[PDB]
Amino acid sequence: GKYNLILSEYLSFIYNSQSAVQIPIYYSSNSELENRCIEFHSKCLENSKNGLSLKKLFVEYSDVIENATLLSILSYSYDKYNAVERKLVKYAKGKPLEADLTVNELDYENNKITSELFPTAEEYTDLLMDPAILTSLSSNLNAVMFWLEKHENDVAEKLKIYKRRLDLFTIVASTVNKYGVPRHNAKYRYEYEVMKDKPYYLVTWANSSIEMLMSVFSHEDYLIARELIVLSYSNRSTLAKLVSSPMSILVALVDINGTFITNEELELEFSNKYVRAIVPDQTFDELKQMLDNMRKAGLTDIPKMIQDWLVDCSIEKFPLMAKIYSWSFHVGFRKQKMLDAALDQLKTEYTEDVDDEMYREYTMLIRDEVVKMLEEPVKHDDHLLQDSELAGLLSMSSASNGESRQLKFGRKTIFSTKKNMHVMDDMANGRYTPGIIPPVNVDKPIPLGRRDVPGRRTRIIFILPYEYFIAQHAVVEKMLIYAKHTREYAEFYSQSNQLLSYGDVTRFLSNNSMVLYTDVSQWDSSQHNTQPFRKGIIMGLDMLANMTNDARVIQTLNLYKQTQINLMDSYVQIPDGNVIKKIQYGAVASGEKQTKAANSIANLALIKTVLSRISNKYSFATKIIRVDGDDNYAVLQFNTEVTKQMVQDVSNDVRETYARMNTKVKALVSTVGIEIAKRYIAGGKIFFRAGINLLNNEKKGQSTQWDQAAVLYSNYIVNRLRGFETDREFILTKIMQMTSVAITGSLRLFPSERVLTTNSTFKVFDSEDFIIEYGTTDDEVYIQRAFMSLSSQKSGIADEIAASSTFKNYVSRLSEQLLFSKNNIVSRGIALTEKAKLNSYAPISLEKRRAQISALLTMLQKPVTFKSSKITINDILRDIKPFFTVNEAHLPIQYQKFMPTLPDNVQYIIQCIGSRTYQIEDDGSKSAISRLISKYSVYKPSIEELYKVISLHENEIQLYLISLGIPKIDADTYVGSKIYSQDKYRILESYVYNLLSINYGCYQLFDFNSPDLEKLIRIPFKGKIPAVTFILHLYAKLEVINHAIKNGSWISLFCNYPKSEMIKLWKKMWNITSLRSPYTNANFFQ
Amino acid sequence: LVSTEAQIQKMSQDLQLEALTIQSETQFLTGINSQAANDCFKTLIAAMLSQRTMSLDFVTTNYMSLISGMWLLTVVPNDMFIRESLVACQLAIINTIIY
Amino acid sequence: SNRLGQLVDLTRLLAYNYETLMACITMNMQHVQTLTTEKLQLTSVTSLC
Amino acid sequence: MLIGNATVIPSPQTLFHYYNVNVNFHSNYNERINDAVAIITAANRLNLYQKKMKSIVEDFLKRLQIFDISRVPDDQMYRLRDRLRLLPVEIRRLDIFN
Amino acid sequence: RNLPSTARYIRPNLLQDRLNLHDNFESLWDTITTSNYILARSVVPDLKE
Repeated sequence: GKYNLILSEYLSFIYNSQSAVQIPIYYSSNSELENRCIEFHSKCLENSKNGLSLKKLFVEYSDVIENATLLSILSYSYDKYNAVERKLVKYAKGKPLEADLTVNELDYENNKITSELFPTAEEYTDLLMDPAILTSLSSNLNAVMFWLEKHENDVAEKLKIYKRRLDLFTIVASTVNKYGVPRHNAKYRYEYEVMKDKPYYLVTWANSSIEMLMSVFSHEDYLIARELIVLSYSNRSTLAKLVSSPMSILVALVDINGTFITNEELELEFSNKYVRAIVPDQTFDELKQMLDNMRKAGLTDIPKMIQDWLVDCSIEKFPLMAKIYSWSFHVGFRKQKMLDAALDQLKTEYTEDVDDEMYREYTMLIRDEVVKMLEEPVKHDDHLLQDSELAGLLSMSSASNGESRQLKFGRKTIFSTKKNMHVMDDMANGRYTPGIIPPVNVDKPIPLGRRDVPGRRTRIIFILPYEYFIAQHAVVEKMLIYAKHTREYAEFYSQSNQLLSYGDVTRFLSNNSMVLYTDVSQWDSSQHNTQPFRKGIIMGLDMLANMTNDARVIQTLNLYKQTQINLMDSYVQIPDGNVIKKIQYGAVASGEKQTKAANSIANLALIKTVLSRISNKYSFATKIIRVDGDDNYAVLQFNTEVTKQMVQDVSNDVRETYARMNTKVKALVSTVGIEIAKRYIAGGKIFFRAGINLLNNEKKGQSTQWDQAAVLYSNYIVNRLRGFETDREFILTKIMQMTSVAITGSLRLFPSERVLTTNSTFKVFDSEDFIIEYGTTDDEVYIQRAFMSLSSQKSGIADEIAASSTFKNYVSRLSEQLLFSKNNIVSRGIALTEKAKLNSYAPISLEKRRAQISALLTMLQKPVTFKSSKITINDILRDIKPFFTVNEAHLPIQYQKFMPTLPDNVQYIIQCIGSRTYQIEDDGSKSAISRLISKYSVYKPSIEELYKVISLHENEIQLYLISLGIPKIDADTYVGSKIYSQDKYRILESYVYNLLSINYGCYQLFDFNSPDLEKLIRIPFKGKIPAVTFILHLYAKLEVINHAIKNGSWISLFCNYPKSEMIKLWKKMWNITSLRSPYTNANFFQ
Repeated sequence: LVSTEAQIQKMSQDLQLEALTIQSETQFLTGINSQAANDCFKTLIAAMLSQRTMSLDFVTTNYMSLISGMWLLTVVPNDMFIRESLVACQLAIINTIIY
Repeated sequence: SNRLGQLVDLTRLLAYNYETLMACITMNMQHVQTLTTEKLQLTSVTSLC
Repeated sequence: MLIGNATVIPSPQTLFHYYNVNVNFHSNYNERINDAVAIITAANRLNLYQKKMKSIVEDFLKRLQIFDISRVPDDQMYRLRDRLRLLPVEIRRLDIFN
Repeated sequence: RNLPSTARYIRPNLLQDRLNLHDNFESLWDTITTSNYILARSVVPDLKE
C-alpha cells in the first residue's frame, strides 16, 4: 500500500503545473458503498471535464479515500513530451567524455558520428546499437531524476550511497547535455534523423551506464562505476569478456574448508571435507599478462582490487571478486554484424598432420553410443518410429522460426516464420513432400540466426526446411529417452523434470585428486565436427538398419542417413549490405533439433578420445566426466598425492594432445574450482553468474510493453539472488512508467499497486520480494473474476485461417493418414485441437492480447462489475482464515551457509530451514496420462486446459483425447482404467504451484517436506479429502514463512477446520477459474 | 601395429565395463593407443640395459592392466622391480585372481 | 590367452633386440636398487600387449 | 532407508592425513608439557617466591592453537601447575639442567 | 624410491597423557572432543551412491 504514494509524487514532480491535474478512480465490493463510490466517481469525472479544482471534495468523501480500493490515475497536462531538459540543467556541471577510436579492433565499432559511417539514411541501420527494448531513454532519465529528488534528505549510510550515485549521474549528465537527447518513435527505436549529428554508440552506453550506476550500494561499487563508465564509452568488443576471464583461474586458489554435495539433483548433504590448492607457477604469469592487458586498457583500481586480495587468498573477503564477476555482464552486448560475428568463428586452420588412429576411434565411440541409444526402440518397433512423419507434424510447434515466406489465407498475405504454417502452405500446392529431402548447396544455401549472450562469443543458428525436423525428431527423442538416465549428459539427465543445478564435482575433491575443466564454445567450426562425426552416425545407422526387420523404419533411417549426407555439405546465405555471400560450411552448429544433444555426444566422444593419453604417464581412476554444451569437466583421483610439477606437465601434455588433433584450448586444471557460463564454485561454496542486461536485450522478441516489464523484474529478482543487486525502487518506477499509457497528447494513464502484484494474467511484481501476495478481501476476487471473464478472447485471423482451404486440406490429410469414417464427430475435435497449437503463432497472441488490453481498458476507465459468483483462490483463503491460531515461537540455528551472495535475511531463512530436495511435476510429466503424451508426442498441454479437462463428463474427455493424435483403443482403455481420477490431485498440485510460482523463483528453492517447517504447522490429519489438507498445510507454511521474512520471528499454528466447511468446499474445488501469466515467472536457472 | 579400434570393440562389447560399476558411476576402457606401446618398449629396454629399477603406478579396478602385468612379471624377472611395487602388484593379483 | 602367438612374438623380438644391443656395452652391468625410479604405467603395457 | 550396494572406504591419503595430524598434535603436546615442567622445577629450585605461575601456563595454552585463554580461569591453570609439579623432565632438558 | 643408509628421520614423542586430562579438565576435554569431532567430520566418506 505504498507504491501508489510514490506514483503520486512522481506525477506531481514530472508535470508540476497548475494545469497538471491528477484524477484517481476507486472501487468497492459493497453495493451501497459502491453506489457512493460511483457518485464520487461521477462528480470527479465531471469536475475533471470542467477544469474545476478536485482537491476540495477529497476531504468530504474521506471514507472512499481510506477504505475503497484504487485502480489507476489519469493525468491531463499540456506539454510537448520534453521536460527532461527543463529539470536537468542543474545536474550537469561535471566534465563531458571524449572517445578513443584506437580501442576497438574495427573502425566502425568506435563511437564516432553516424554520418561518418552511414551518410545516407537509406543504408542506415540502428541494429548495431539498437537497445531492442520498449522503453525510452526519457523514461529512464525521468526515473533517475525523481529518485534523486526524493532521496535528497535521508541521512545515513543510504545518503553516502546517494552522494556517490549523485556524483556519477553528474558525470553522466555533463556528457549527455553536451549533445542532447535522442527522441523515440512509436516503437521506441531511434532513427537516423535524431542521431544524424551525434555519435553512433552513445545510446547503448548511456542505457548501460544508467543500469550500472543504479546498482551502486558500496564504495567499491563507486570505484567500479567510475572505472567502467569512462572506458565503456570506447571499448565495446573486448571488455566484459576480458575482465570476466581471470575468474576461471581464481576459483583454483581457495582452499576448501566445508563443502556441499549432490546425490539426485537437489539432494544436499554438507561435508566438512578440507582440500588444499596446488597452483602452478606459470598460471600466475598468465594472470600477470592478463593484468598487463587490463592496465593497458586504462584500469587502475581493479588490478589493485585483484592484487590486495592475494595476500591472504581468503574466502571471506572473496565475494567482492564474485560481485565484480557479475559487474562484467551488466555493461551490454557487442552488437556487431552477422558477418563479423561469424568471422570470430569462421577462421580455420585445417591440417593434414593429425592422426588417423584418433579419428577412427572417435567415430567408433560415436557409433557405439548411437547403438546404445537406439538398440531398444529400433528393435521393438515402436509406433512413434513408424509414424515419425505424423509425430513431427504434431511437434512442429516446438521447432525453430523458419525463414520468412509469403503465404495467403484466402484473401490476405502473411510472412510467418512458423514452420507448421509453412507446411500448411506447402500442402495446398502439392509441395508437402517429406520423402524427398531438399539439398543444401549452392542452389539453396541456408539463412542464419545469431545466439548472443554478453561477455562471450556469438553462436550461430541454422534456419532449415521442414523435412529436416521431421527426419531428426523421432531418433533424437529416443536418444533423449536414453539420455534421461545417463548421468554424463548433464543438459539431459533428469528425474524426468530437472536439470542438475549444483554440479557433481564435490564428492571426490581432495588433496589427492584433481579436475580438468575446459571451455569448448569455439569448437563449432572445428575440424572434428566435419566428416568423421557424420560418417560415424551413418555407420551407426547401418548397424541399426541391420538390427531391424520393419520397412517403414528402414525408410525413416535411410532418409535420416541422407539428411546427414546433406548436412555434410551445407552452404549458408549471409548478406553484406546489398549483395549476398554463400560459403562452404560442411560441419555442425546449433539451430537444429539434433544439435544440442549431438554436440554433447560429440564433446563426450572428443574428450573420451583425448583422455586415453594421460594414461600413458599417470594412473588415475576416472570418477566423473561431464559435458553441458559450451564446456566440460572431468575429475580424477590418483594412487598418490598431487604436486605442482605433475599439474604443469599434465597441462602441457593435455594442450599438446589437443594440438595433435589440431584443436585450440585454454586448458585449465585445478583441485577445488571451476568456472563455466552458468555457475562456478570456490572453496566449497556455490556462486552464480548474474549476467542479464536489463536496458539492452539479446534480440527483438514479440512481447508488449507490458510483459517485458515483468520479464525484466523476473531477471532483476534472479540477478539479485545471484548477487548483483540493483535498487528495487528504480525498477518499480520503470514498471509504472512502462504500464503508463498515453491516450492523447495530454492524457496519460497510470495503473496502481493492487493491479500489478495481484494474482492474474497481468501480475508483474510483488509488494514484498520473494513473496506472492494474496487477497483476504472481496475486492481481489472481484477484479480477478472480472479479468478471468476478459482473458478468454478470440483472434479473427485465427478464425479465418481455420476457415480457409489449407486448414481443410491439413485436416483431410491428418484424417486419411490416421482414420476415416467419423468425419463429423472427431475431425471437428481435431480441428479444435490444432487450434490449441496455432496459438503459439505470435500475431494471433498479439491480436488476442491487444484485444484483452482494450477490453481491460474499457473497465479501468469506468466502474466495476459483480462478475457472477466465479470462485477463485482468494475466496478460499477468505473462508479458511477464521479457523487459525497463532503462537510465538523461537527456532534455533542448525543449517550451514553455502550461498554467501544472498541477502542475510534470505540466508537466515536458509540458516534455519533446509533447501529443496524434490521438484514436483509442474507440468505433470510423471503422470501416467503424460507418460502417454510423452509416448505419442512431446507436447505440454497447459495446466489451464488440463485442470478443466479432468472436471468434465466421461464423454467429451474421449473426444478431446482422441483429437490429440492418440488412437481410440488406448483412450478407451485409459478411460476404463480410471487413472485420471488418480491424477486430479497431481494436476491440482501443479495448477496451484503454477498459479503461485512455487516452482518459479524464490519458492522454487525451498523444502516443503521439511521437519523444521512441519513442527510449527500443527494441523492434525483427518483423511479422505486430500485437496483440503494439502492446501491448508501449504497456506499455513506460507503464512509462517511470510511472517518470518517480514519480521524474523517464528510462530506455530493450529486449524481445527470443521467438517461442515470441508464438505462445503469439496464441491467448490473443481470449478476454479484462475490463471497466471507465463511471462511473470523468474527461473533462477536459465 | 594393429589398429586400436578392433581391440576397443571386442573389450568394449564383451566386458560391458559401462555396466560393471554402479550404472550411476563412471567406468570405461583405458588407453590401448599407439605412442605408448613403443613408449613402453623404449622404457623397458632402456631400463633393463641400464639396469634402472622402475616402479609401477596403476589402478586395481582396471584388471586388464593387471592381466597384462602378470604376463609382464612372468616374462620379465622380479629383481628388476623394486620389491614394494612388485609385492603390491602380486598381492592385488593374488587377492583378486588366484585365491 | 588368445594373444598367444602375438605375445610370443613380442617377447622374442624384445629379447632378441635386448641381447643384440647388450653386446654393444663395455662396462660391467651390475644390479642395484637405485635411489629414484622410473615410473611405468601398466596401461602402456596393455597397449603393447 | 536410502542405502544399498555402495561401499565407501576412506582413501589412504585421508588416512595418512588424519594419522599425521594426530601424530603432530600428540608430539607438540608432550614437548610443551616437558618444557613447562622443566621451567617449573627450575623455578622451585631457585626459590622464586614472587613468581605467579600463570603466564607460563598462558604460554603453554597459547602454543596449543585451539583454546580461548580469555575464558579459562586461574584456578584450572594452577591445578595444571599442581599436576605438572609431579612429572619427570625429559632427558635433553633434564640432563642439560643438571 | 629406495633410500640410502646415509639418510635419517625423526621419531615423534607419543607418550600418553601424563596429566589425566579426562579427570577434571572438562572444559579442555570438551574442547578436545569437539576439536576431534569436527576434525573427524572432514574425513568421513560421502555416501557416493
